[PDB]
Amino acid sequence: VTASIDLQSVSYTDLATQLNDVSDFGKMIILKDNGFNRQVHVSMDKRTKIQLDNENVRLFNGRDKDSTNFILGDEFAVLRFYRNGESISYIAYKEAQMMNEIAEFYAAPFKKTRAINEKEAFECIYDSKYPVSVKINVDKAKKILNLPECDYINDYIKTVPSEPKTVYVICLRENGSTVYPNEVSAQMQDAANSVYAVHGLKRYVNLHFVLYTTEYACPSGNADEGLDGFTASLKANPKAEGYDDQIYFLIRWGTWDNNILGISWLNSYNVNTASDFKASGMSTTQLMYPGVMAHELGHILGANHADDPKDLMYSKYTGYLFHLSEKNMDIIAKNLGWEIADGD
Amino acid sequence: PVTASIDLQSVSYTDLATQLNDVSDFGKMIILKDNGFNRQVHVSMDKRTKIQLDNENVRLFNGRDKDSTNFILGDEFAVLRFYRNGESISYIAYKEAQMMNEIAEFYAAPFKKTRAINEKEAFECIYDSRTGKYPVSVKINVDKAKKILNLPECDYINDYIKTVPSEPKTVYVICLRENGSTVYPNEVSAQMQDAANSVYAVHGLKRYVNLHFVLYTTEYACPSGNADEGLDGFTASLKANPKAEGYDDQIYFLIRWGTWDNNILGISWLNSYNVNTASDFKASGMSTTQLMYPGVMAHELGHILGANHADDPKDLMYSKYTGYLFHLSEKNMDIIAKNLGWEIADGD
Ligand SMILES: COc1cc(=O)n(C)c2c(OC[C@@H](O)C(C)(C)O)cccc12
Ligand SMILES: COc1cc(=O)n(C)c2c(OC[C@@H](O)C(C)(C)O)cccc12
Ligand code: PRO
Ligand code: PRO
Ligand SMILES: [Cl-]
Ligand SMILES: [Cl-]
Ligand SMILES: [Cl-]
Ligand SMILES: [Zn+2]
Ligand SMILES: [Zn+2]
Repeated sequence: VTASIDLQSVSYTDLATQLNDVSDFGKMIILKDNGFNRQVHVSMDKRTKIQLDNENVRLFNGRDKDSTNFILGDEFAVLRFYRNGESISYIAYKEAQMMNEIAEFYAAPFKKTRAINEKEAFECIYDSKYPVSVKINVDKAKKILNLPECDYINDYIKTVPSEPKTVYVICLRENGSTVYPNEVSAQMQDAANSVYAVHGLKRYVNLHFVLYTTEYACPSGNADEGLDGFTASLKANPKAEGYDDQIYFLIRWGTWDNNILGISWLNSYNVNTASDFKASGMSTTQLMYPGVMAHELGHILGANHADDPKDLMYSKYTGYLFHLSEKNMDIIAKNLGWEIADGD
Repeated sequence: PVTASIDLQSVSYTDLATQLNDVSDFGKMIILKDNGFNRQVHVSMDKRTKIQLDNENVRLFNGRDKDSTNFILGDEFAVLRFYRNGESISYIAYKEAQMMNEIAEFYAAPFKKTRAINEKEAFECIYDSRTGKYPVSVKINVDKAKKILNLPECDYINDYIKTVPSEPKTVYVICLRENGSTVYPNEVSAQMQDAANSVYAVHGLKRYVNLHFVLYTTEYACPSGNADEGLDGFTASLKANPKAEGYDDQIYFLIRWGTWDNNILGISWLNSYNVNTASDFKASGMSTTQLMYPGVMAHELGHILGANHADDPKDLMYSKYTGYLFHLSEKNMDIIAKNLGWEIADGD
């Protein structure tokens, strides 16, 4: 009997038991949903490392055709897959108090209004009572909640190895900000996978995300002023001494003035010349805006805004998570040590 | 390029986690330093063994054979254990201040009655270099600690009851915290690591098996202090447990902190696990997990895999408890490896 996950009752223990059994060779897992099943071949993601306040977070992938990824920490697990182009997440926290808190947090925006189609956008999942997970379709949720259109308008400021190079992405929880591990990890996973999908870049780089708290807080709602202050705080921080050549993000749950989702120094990271904390940006981590860190990481690696409305780098926020621009893909890969003669 | 280092005069959980979390597929050089001590170790992730303790993921790390160094890393704790001049030294660091304080008090308590003059070489609370008030880790030299403490002689006398693949076979080692028992994650994981490494060191057995340890609580408690009666009841509790249905072919340990009557450290069903015939929860045993008796789970796992008591006093399978963690008996090594699918023609 093939291993399975029942999406009508999926808990943290269910996801952890299955994902912890994934060996080097991968594992078939059936996702079961109202009598319809999806067989996914799950593998450990060996390219990316993540710590959130030193808590280890592991990533898992399906095959490209499976359009499925997982996240696993000691405290939470995530299953994220697509249906009719929409992003559906199952988020399960291990501790009952935290699972109850998370369920209330995600349910609260929907309680203000009373949608007739609320369950397809948001649903508390119970064991076959307190919730064991939540199901959120962020595309459907954004249509019900009628959120202000947060975009990427002026979200940037201008200024073959045998072993991939490790590049740390040092994320710093802004002073006074509260972020949720499932949300931060999802941004990190989408950011890393947007890079590996380009020109076989896992041969050149392995991204290592870490999360700490910083004393820095943006002095205003302005993203440009905030990024200026953030990069200045890194240069003056004794804790960052010796790491001026890594990538940095100031993260928060919310957004900046003019519904700016994030901002970064354009074309500020190159594997040979990285220095002076230039490769820095800021990003929201809220669930309803997947791919913001990926978009900002794209700018740091040199990607400009793209003309295809399905591109991660489109000037408007779309929810698409991959680079489609060949010009951007070449710029990003060249900044990470790739050359055309190396192929994909 | 400055080699990474661990300062054993101030080593904390954060120190060990940041170093071990930086270990890639290719390994990492780390210098262990202390007053009058240095060791350059090439650290690698242990990809053979998986561990969850109540679903908390625990990762193992190895040095080269000549480094005599291993590490354990969980979200809540980290361990560095190395051998120096024939003695086993562990640095145990818990992330949370409350738990680190509790752990430091727990390890210090046996020494507070026997106030030895040479206490620091056996046990020491380690503090941070800039502040320290509360300990960031504890150093325990088990061999020196056993000479200071008047511990009763705990042994293995009658601790056994006589009842190449391309991908290694996964074998779960399902450990169950006995009802009413309190165990510490650094202690349980050290027993698991030593047990797994005693198997892989024999006939290149990582080609045949990858051990996956899990820890849960059981409602079972031994009805008395008798290890034989305890093991009988434990194997019976597995056969009657609905949670274990479908897993009768895995390996099981009932674990506790303490020992059984007659200072018995553990017990197991001899020659009860074979990769082709494993069934009926036969591959089961019991093991202490206390820090001062490293290798008990390894010794009991040896018996489950068919190893008999060996005559070399340096063998893991010697009938007396020694603290040695490897099989030396060629007869035992062949029995264990054959029970895991190995054949002489396969080589090492
Ligand atoms: C507020 O900034 C930081 C806060 C903080 O706590 N730390 C530790 C920082 C930091 O350390 C990462 C470092 O240990 C590596 C990359 C080796 O894993 C580097 C840069 C910044 C910080
Ligand atoms: C008290 O015994 C048990 C308690 C308990 O909670 N569980 C889950 C047990 C169990 O499951 C292991 C299982 O999830 C696998 C091997 C897939 O990882 C097997 C055998 C026993 C137990
Ligand atoms: O995953 C589990 O088993 C529990 C159920 C609710 C909260 N977490
Ligand atoms: O459903 C849709 O159209 C959007 C586009 C990308 C993510 N989902
Ligand atoms: Cl929300
Ligand atoms: Cl800071
Ligand atoms: Cl039970
Ligand atoms: Zn942009
Ligand atoms: Zn024995």
